[PDB]
Amino acid sequence: QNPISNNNTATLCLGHHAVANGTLVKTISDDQIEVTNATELVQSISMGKICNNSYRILDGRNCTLIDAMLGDPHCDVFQYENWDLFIERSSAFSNCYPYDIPDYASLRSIVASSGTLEFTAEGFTWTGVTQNGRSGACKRGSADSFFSRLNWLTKSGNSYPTLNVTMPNNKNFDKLYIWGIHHPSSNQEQTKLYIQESGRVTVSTKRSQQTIIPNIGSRPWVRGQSGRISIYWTIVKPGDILMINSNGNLVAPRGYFKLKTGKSSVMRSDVPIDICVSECITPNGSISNEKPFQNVNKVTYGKCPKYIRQNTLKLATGMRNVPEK
Amino acid sequence: NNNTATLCLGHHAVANGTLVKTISDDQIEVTNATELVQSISMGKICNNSYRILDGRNCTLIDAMLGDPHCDVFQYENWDLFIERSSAFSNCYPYDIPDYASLRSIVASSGTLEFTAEGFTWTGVTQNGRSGACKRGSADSFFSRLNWLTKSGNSYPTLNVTMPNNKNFDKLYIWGIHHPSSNQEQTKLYIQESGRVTVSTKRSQQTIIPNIGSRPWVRGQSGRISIYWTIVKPGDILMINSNGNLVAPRGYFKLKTGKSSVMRSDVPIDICVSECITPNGSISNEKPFQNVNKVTYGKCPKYIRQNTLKLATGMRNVPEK
Amino acid sequence: SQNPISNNNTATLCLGHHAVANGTLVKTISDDQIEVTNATELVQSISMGKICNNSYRILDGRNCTLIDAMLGDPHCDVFQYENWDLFIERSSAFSNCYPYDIPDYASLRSIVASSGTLEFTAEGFTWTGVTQNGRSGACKRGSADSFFSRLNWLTKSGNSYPTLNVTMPNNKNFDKLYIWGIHHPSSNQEQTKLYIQESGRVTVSTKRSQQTIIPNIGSRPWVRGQSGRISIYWTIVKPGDILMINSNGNLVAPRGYFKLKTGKSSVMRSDVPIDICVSECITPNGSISNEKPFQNVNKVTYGKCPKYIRQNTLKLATGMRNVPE
Amino acid sequence: GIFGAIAGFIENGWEGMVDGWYGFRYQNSEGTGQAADLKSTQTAIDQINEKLNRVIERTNEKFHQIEKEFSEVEGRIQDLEKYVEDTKIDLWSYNAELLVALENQHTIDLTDAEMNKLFEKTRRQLRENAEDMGGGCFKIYHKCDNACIGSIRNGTYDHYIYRDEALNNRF
Amino acid sequence: GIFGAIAGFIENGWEGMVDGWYGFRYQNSEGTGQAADLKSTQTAIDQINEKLNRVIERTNEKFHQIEKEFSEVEGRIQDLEKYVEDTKIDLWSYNAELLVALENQHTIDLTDAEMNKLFEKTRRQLRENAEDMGGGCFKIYHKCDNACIGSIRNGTYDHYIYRDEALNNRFQ
Amino acid sequence: GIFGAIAGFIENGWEGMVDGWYGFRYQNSEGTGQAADLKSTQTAIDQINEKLNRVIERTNEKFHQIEKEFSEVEGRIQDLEKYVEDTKIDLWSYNAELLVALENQHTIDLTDAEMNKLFEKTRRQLRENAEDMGGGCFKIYHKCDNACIGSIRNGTYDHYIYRDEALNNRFQ
Ligand SMILES: *[C@@H]1O[C@H](CO)[C@@H](O[C@@H]2O[C@H](CO)[C@@H](O[C@@H]3O[C@H](CO[C@H]4O[C@H](CO)[C@@H](O)[C@H](O)[C@@H]4O)[C@@H](O)[C@H](O[C@H]4O[C@H](CO)[C@@H](O)[C@H](O)[C@@H]4O)[C@@H]3O)[C@H](O)[C@H]2NC(C)=O)[C@H](O)[C@H]1NC(C)=O
Ligand SMILES: *[C@@H]1O[C@H](CO)[C@@H](O[C@@H]2O[C@H](CO)[C@@H](O[C@@H]3O[C@H](CO[C@H]4O[C@H](CO)[C@@H](O)[C@H](O)[C@@H]4O)[C@@H](O)[C@H](O[C@H]4O[C@H](CO)[C@@H](O)[C@H](O)[C@@H]4O)[C@@H]3O)[C@H](O)[C@H]2NC(C)=O)[C@H](O)[C@H]1NC(C)=O
Ligand SMILES: *[C@@H]1O[C@H](CO)[C@@H](O[C@@H]2O[C@H](CO)[C@@H](O[C@@H]3O[C@H](CO[C@H]4O[C@H](CO)[C@@H](O)[C@H](O)[C@@H]4O)[C@@H](O)[C@H](O[C@H]4O[C@H](CO)[C@@H](O)[C@H](O)[C@@H]4O)[C@@H]3O)[C@H](O)[C@H]2NC(C)=O)[C@H](O)[C@H]1NC(C)=O
Ligand SMILES: CC(=O)N[C@@H]1[C@@H](O[C@@H]2O[C@@H](C)[C@@H](O)[C@@H](O)[C@@H]2O)[C@H](O[C@@H]2O[C@H](CO)[C@H](O)[C@H](O[C@]3(C(=O)O)C[C@H](O)[C@@H](NC(C)=O)[C@H]([C@H](O)[C@H](O)CO)O3)[C@H]2O)[C@@H](CO)O[C@H]1O
Ligand SMILES: CC(=O)N[C@@H]1[C@@H](O[C@@H]2O[C@@H](C)[C@@H](O)[C@@H](O)[C@@H]2O)[C@H](O[C@@H]2O[C@H](CO)[C@H](O)[C@H](O[C@]3(C(=O)O)C[C@H](O)[C@@H](NC(C)=O)[C@H]([C@H](O)[C@H](O)CO)O3)[C@H]2O)[C@@H](CO)O[C@H]1O
Ligand SMILES: CC(=O)N[C@@H]1[C@@H](O[C@@H]2O[C@H](C)[C@@H](O)[C@@H](O)[C@@H]2O)[C@H](O[C@@H]2O[C@H](CO)[C@H](O)[C@H](O[C@]3(C(=O)O)C[C@H](O)[C@@H](NC(C)=O)[C@H]([C@H](O)[C@H](O)CO)O3)[C@H]2O)[C@@H](CO)O[C@H]1O
Ligand SMILES: *[C@@H]1O[C@H](CO)[C@@H](O[C@@H]2O[C@H](CO)[C@@H](O[C@@H]3O[C@H](CO)[C@@H](O)[C@H](O)[C@@H]3O)[C@H](O)[C@H]2NC(C)=O)[C@H](O)[C@H]1NC(C)=O
Ligand SMILES: *[C@@H]1O[C@H](CO[C@H]2O[C@@H](C)[C@@H](O)[C@@H](O)[C@@H]2O)[C@@H](O[C@@H]2O[C@H](CO)[C@@H](O)[C@H](O)[C@H]2NC(C)=O)[C@H](O)[C@H]1NC(C)=O
Ligand SMILES: *[C@@H]1O[C@H](CO[C@H]2O[C@@H](C)[C@@H](O)[C@@H](O)[C@@H]2O)[C@@H](O[C@@H]2O[C@H](CO)[C@@H](O)[C@H](O)[C@H]2NC(C)=O)[C@H](O)[C@H]1NC(C)=O
Ligand SMILES: *[C@@H]1O[C@H](CO)[C@@H](O[C@@H]2O[C@H](CO)[C@@H](O)[C@H](O)[C@H]2NC(C)=O)[C@H](O)[C@H]1NC(C)=O
Ligand SMILES: *[C@@H]1O[C@H](CO)[C@@H](O[C@@H]2O[C@H](CO)[C@@H](O)[C@H](O)[C@H]2NC(C)=O)[C@H](O)[C@H]1NC(C)=O
Ligand SMILES: *[C@@H]1O[C@H](CO[C@H]2O[C@@H](C)[C@@H](O)[C@@H](O)[C@@H]2O)[C@@H](O)[C@H](O)[C@H]1NC(C)=O
Ligand SMILES: *[C@@H]1O[C@H](CO)[C@@H](O)[C@H](O)[C@H]1NC(C)=O
Repeated sequence: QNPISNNNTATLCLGHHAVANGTLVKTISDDQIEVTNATELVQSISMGKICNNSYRILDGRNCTLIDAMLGDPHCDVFQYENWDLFIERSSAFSNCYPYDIPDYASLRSIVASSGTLEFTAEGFTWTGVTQNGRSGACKRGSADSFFSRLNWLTKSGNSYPTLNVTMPNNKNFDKLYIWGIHHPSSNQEQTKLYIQESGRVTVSTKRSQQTIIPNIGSRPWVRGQSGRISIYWTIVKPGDILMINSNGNLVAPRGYFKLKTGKSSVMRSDVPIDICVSECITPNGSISNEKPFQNVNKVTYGKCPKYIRQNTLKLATGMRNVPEK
Repeated sequence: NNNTATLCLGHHAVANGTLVKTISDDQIEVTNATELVQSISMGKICNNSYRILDGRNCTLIDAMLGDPHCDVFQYENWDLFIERSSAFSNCYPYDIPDYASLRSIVASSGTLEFTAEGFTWTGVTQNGRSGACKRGSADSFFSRLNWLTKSGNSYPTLNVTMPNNKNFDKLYIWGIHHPSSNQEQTKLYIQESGRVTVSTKRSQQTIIPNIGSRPWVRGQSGRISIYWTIVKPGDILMINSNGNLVAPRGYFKLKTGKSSVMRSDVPIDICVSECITPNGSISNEKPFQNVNKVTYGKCPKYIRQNTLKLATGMRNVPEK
Repeated sequence: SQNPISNNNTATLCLGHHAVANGTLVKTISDDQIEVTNATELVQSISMGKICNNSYRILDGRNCTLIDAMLGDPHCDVFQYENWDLFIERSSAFSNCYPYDIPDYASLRSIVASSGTLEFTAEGFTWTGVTQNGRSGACKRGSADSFFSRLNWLTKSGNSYPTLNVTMPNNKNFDKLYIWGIHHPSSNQEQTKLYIQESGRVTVSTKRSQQTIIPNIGSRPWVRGQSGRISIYWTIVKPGDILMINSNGNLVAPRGYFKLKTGKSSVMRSDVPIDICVSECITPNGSISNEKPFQNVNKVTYGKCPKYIRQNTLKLATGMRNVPE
Repeated sequence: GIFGAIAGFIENGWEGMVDGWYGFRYQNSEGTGQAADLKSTQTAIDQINEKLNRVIERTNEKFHQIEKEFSEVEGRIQDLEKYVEDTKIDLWSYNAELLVALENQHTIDLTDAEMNKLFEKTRRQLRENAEDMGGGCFKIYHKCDNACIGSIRNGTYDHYIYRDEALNNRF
Repeated sequence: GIFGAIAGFIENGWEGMVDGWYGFRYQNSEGTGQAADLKSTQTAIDQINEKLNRVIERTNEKFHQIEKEFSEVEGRIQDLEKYVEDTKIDLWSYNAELLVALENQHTIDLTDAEMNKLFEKTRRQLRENAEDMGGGCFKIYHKCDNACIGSIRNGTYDHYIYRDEALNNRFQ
Repeated sequence: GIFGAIAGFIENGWEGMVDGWYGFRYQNSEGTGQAADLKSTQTAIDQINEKLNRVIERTNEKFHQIEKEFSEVEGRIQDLEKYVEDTKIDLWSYNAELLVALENQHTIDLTDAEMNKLFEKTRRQLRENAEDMGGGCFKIYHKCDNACIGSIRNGTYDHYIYRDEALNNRFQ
């Protein structure tokens, strides 16, 4: 009751700090509660550009990975390339002979993962047939041309004999063989190019085979051609053999691609490639990977935060904030 | 005593508590709890929130092709299509490579909006009919397909073109006919060997007939194979054939939909619900359900457990 | 206090907890490392080294693949009418008959393995106008030339190979599995020698489905003396449904159906020996104990198994914090 | 409980208390009485009420998906579809089981805490004027009518008024 | 620990105590003694005894599944099989890590709480007859033979019998 | 908070404390004063510092995966690709929501606990020389200069030498 504290007494108070401007977080007890400090755990901002200093980034510009492979004339700059990540632009196009690839997606996946377009030419013998067939739909500069990695075979004189060739794999790695079949526009065209009325391609190893018939009919003009080619691949394993038997319509390989078990891939984006630092890439550009989570894109490559729906998650980095007065 | 007082502290309890599970305890009694799993359905599909289409005796495919007993389904659209287990085909015997994919694409689109197109077929007989596909007690055929045959003693190489000048994808359903003998082949189509090539700029499909007897279905030993082609805005459909063509009559409108198809046998009636399972509609009050893994709509998550009790009150400690 | 000898009119009562000399470190939400009185390992990372034969019914494939045993390869004859919970395929297994391929091999293997039996009933087929039981020098059974015990090679009889047209109703109450095939000759001479026709064809049909295959004349890699091949297909006939087979050449007929059950069975690739012990979980590295909730041995498991995780160790405290003296 | 108030140093709960979750019973010179404590009760309810909404989001729409029931036998591609659905269900069934137990452990702990706090708040108010009898009761060592008990209840009890009476009675 | 008993006001554990997790030691006229407290020990063990069984099941029986190792490069569908499996493993690996960390945290928390509860139980019985010295020890300000200690340990201690002696000893 | 210290019996926090998270304020014949407690601050900080690293694996590389965007409708294979990815994303979103909620809950409770523990550590030291005023303050009942407050702060306060004075001021 005495206003002046005693000399024989003292007061001791215990307390904790508080800051002027707190910040709201969520707990198990509270929708919102104010803490002294907190951290953002979700990355929502990308750099707007793809950094090319950590991984080898290859800009495909006007070319799809597949076109670069086959040897589409306007993709000639991509010969023997290798990458960690290949960028396919939306504006990309094809400018050679019209084609399709049954299971296109798989072949793209395989090559993208391999991470290389190393190509060794092999000396196949095509006894008794015309080689290096070309088209006006596939201009190499001024000249009619064809896919650089493919060999369009036709009759010589008045015949097209039964082709039967072999190619053994005496190397320490898997060979990838890209080959195809041609589909003419009419029976008249079929017998004009191949003599036989029913073409036939058989490609085989010791324990596997693929057998294809050509398709005949009128189709829409693509760069002046109603004919088409279908693409096929074959993996020959070390110790195995490659065999090709055909009585017509064969679009022959020129050699093989080296297959690797790599860490590579392919990504679709229209975002510019630029010098900077980053170990994680998305279609929206490189992103920082300090934060455990990211809200930028479900498609990622490299050392990436996990993608989640939420644009923000706040983690308390301090105590409940109870301001003065 | 008058120089003292007693102040006691306490908490409430109930005579009738309920058992819950914690990290510390297998079973512990609390004052009050709540069920987190919906394990009972309404026994019926409610058709008030989503547009629900009863397929009755028809599958989605049969309704699309235009099976006679499915003619009531022409120009329909849905949020959810209900295929009954007792559905049946009743037209020409057919098969479809990648049935599941076509069905899935159509169901998702959520509409059967069809638009006839003037295909000129020079030198062939149109509107071929069958005894397997009776409509009005007479021979007929799929309403959306045009079965072509020889005219006189001729079936000339058909070559037609049909451009997509619209701002959407066109879906074409066409097909090929497989006759049961070589006489049948040459009787209907003249040529010993048939061929159908259907193409756009970005694709091509060529199908050859297989001659031979298949098992007797509604009289017929022949068969028909269905195929589909999507034509994009700016693209162009082309059909080339020298026999065995089962021509389309037009196109279906494809659209990015939030629609699906479901298998069920339960009745459909008016009621309030925003979640649908094969066993009927279910209440979405709870976060989980044990009714069915097949759901559509705003649905609780399916889990293995049939019960999870969430404590909503303190530990219950009844009076001595 | 002090007083060396404590007073009779007072007492001391201390409360405390136990401790062990050798503690063990665990991880919590608060601490990277903290010492507790005891902990248990929750990750199983040691196998038994062998497959236990006592809990589940294990079947050793020895040097036969499940598909060979089903086809009826001579060196697989011991496997006739066998059933299993788990079939073990060995890495050293081989085929010893006519060189073949099965498109979607993966699917047929999985259908049979899951069924869990090789129950095969013969059926009375009528092959009017052809020779039956075609044999090969690449498929030796006993001493004589032989063939897959479950398939029936058909060739020309006399001057002609007539159009085959055979039925077989399923009047039972279970799904029937028919295995059939088609032959690819190496040359044109061989085609007409064996089947007369320039072109073979096989159409197998039920009421609801059909399958047509065309052969493909041509040389494949020399395998056990043969450049020809066979391609194996299957058809499942439902109850009430009916099988039909049509061919004007190249048919490798069925002899009967396999019974199809919805089994709780499988097939696994492993090289470890099978031995006497009781265990309820099986991995390619052998059987493992199932007393721990998690395992790190193999992602491939069968039976009552702990869940596969990437971590090789996880300690769960089974005691209070250990504070030594 | 980790605080050991409920099912601890408080022997049992009261069935006769309907107006609150926590409260007071008393005997003084004016008889006995019972009162409920609202701040404690509200803190409890506020934390418990719709607590799952903090972790589990408001049920969202799902439309076309994948087939989950099969009439035919297909193998590889069907195997995958089955495995995908099975993995999904098993993970969610785990999420559900863990969530409920965590949430329940939390509800038990927080309701025990409120009781412990209510005891401590009272004790501090009484200072040296009362002793803990165990069982969650205080012996109050001074004459203490209903209006004096009221001051304790609403937290305006001034111990300096009774200190000398109390300390006299205690020693 | 959040209660700050173990590795807090209790300095260290007792390796000497083999028949319990929590207990007493005492010194008085009759000598020195030690005894375990079975209630608080049992509560601790019951909560800790295979506490995983409460959220995760022993093992699940699984039969035919998908392939998980491949010899040929196939592409699209193989990609998917690998991805599906990888996702599963990553998710369960996260579940495992979180669960253990949570369970461990909960084990330490609960065992500290027991120590704290037993100390409070004792404080309350003793009333004004005893003072907390720190280290989890009480000075009992009255003659207190083994019989009297026993009464504390079985919760039947009657503070009223000793209050006068106790109070006289405390304030002199 | 479950201990009832922070935003409990301690009314508010001290903005003018920048040298620690917990501490003391005092008044005696030499004036007023403020001092941080570093052991309390440190215990809290260590538990909070990079606390996620204890449950989340150091971000690892992911290379070639499945396709997640499609330009054409394909049906069955694409449905599964889409379903698998949608499933993975939803599960991780849940993990994230729950982890943050739990971690935050833990942060409140542990810092609240430290406050409480520091209080009880001080009470124990003081024995019968001080009373609890409420508001987290102690009234010490003996002459108590800066050097004496210091001995409380660093844990070396000896109650025995002040006891007689303290009991006399408390009870007369
Ligand atoms: C089955 O039916 C299909 C579809 O109708 C036929 O395919 C068409 O065939 C005709 C015949 O040649 C093609 O017509 C040609 O078009 C060329 C390209 O046109 C460009 O420019 C026009 C501008 O109007 C655009 O419409 C178009 O998109 C292109 O940008 C022209 O170069 C040709 O013109 C030339 O015509 C004569 C000779 O025909 C020359 O002497 C002239 O100098 C002139 O340059 C020509 O008109 C048409 O493009 C094809 N369309 C498609 C979609 O393929 C098949 O022929 C038919 N098959 C059978 C067996 O009957
Ligand atoms: C290749 O081999 C196959 C199989 O042998 C042949 O296919 C059979 O073809 C014959 C006709 O050529 C079919 O015969 C018809 O069977 C119908 C079956 O439906 C009945 O099913 C059962 C039969 O017990 C019953 O529940 C009930 O009776 C059903 O009606 C009959 O309905 C038909 O009967 C009608 O015609 C007969 C004349 O034969 C008259 O009595 C009446 O008018 C009656 O309405 C008919 O008999 C047989 O179904 C075919 N079987 C299969 C499995 O397809 C192929 O013909 C052969 N191919 C070649 C090129 O030779
Ligand atoms: C299309 O082109 C392909 C490839 O060029 C041809 O395929 C080859 O055809 C020849 C002749 O038919 C095959 O020759 C055969 O080889 C057998 C195995 O040879 C390998 O293994 C043995 C192991 O002991 C080695 O000695 C040898 O170096 C090889 O590595 C041999 O067993 C046969 O040779 C002879 O064996 C006995 C010896 O006791 C003799 O008595 C016989 O005369 C016998 O001929 C056998 O001739 C060769 O293997 C084929 N290679 C492949 C990869 O298939 C196609 O024939 C061709 N087709 C057409 C239509 O032109
Ligand atoms: C009015 C008319 O019919 N003129 C004849 C030419 O046909 C027409 O004109 C040409 C310029 C094209 O526009 C044709 O589409 C059109 O019908 C005809 O030229 C040849 O036409 C054929 C098809 O009728 C074919 O397109 C030829 O094109 C090449 C090409 O450039 O791609 C020539 C290549 O060397 C050849 N490659 C080979 C054989 O490996 C290809 C190949 O035949 C097709 O890609 C296979 O589908 O075609 C074109 O030269 C000409 C008859 O040869 O006479 C004109 O009077
Ligand atoms: C015992 C006998 O030969 N009876 C003759 C009838 O054939 C028999 O009965 C029919 C229903 C089938 O089961 C036959 O296998 C059986 O032999 C014959 O009926 C006609 O048979 C022919 C067989 O060549 C054919 O199936 C006819 O089918 C139609 C049909 O109903 O669908 C008639 C349609 O007009 C026709 N459509 C066309 C031409 O566009 C179709 C079509 O040709 C096939 O579906 C193509 O695969 O067939 C059937 O009427 C009867 C009349 O000739 O004479 C009996 O003596
Ligand atoms: C050295 C030489 O020129 N020898 C021939 C010999 O040809 C060889 O055949 C053996 C098997 C291989 O080494 C070949 O590379 C080599 O060309 C003739 O043998 C016949 O050759 C046939 C090739 O046209 C067949 O391979 C045939 O094989 C059998 C077999 O062993 O299985 C006989 C069997 O009855 C038959 N099965 C039937 C009818 O059902 C079967 C099939 O016809 C084919 O496999 C179908 O693709 O083949 C073999 O006998 C020999 C016979 O005239 O002549 C020597 O001069
Ligand atoms: C509080 O009281 C209610 C109502 O009396 C209790 O609910 C009852 O609990 C029993 C089991 O404890 C239930 O029995 C079970 O269901 C059926 C009974 O026919 C049987 O098939 C099962 O084997 C099982 O025994 C009973 O259904 C249920 N009654 C009602 C009306 O819901 C509740 O258990 C009490 N809780 C406590 C903690 O005392
Ligand atoms: C805190 O309580 C006191 C006294 O006890 C009261 O408790 C209240 C919760 C309520 O039940 C009340 O009826 C009961 O008396 C309050 O002081 C009393 O206030 C009333 C009028 O409200 C007066 O008539 C009394 O004279 C007075 N008592 C005394 C001894 O003066 C007090 O108002 C209350 N404080 C607050 C802040 O609410
Ligand atoms: C609680 O203990 C008291 C006495 O303390 C005993 O504690 C035991 C653990 C024992 O080993 C020993 O340390 C000590 O004797 C019990 O009261 C005693 O028990 C009987 C009653 O018939 C008599 O023989 C004693 O005279 C009596 N002592 C006193 C002081 O009353 C008591 O029974 C026990 N209570 C319970 C509920 O178990
Ligand atoms: C399957 O193939 C052959 C039998 O044709 C076995 O080969 C024998 O292997 C044993 C030891 O493994 C050795 O005696 C010889 O190397 C082989 N003997 C003969 C006569 O060929 C092979 O072992 C079988 N595989 C398995 C797993 O049993
Ligand atoms: C596992 O499989 C079976 C029973 O499931 C047993 O096979 C016996 O193996 C021994 C080898 O020690 C052989 O001598 C016997 O002939 C086999 N028995 C029969 C009935 O065929 C055996 O228990 C296990 N296999 C082993 C140990 O190899
Ligand atoms: C503990 O304090 C003892 C005395 O109090 C001191 O407080 C400090 C803040 C100091 O700066 C002076 O004001 C006082 O002397 C001191 O003598 C002991 O040395 C201290 N204990 C330890 C272990 O260092
Ligand atoms: C602890 O373990 C080690 C053996 O690794 C041993 O040297 C030491 O003596 C052990 N001590 C006790 C008390 O168990």
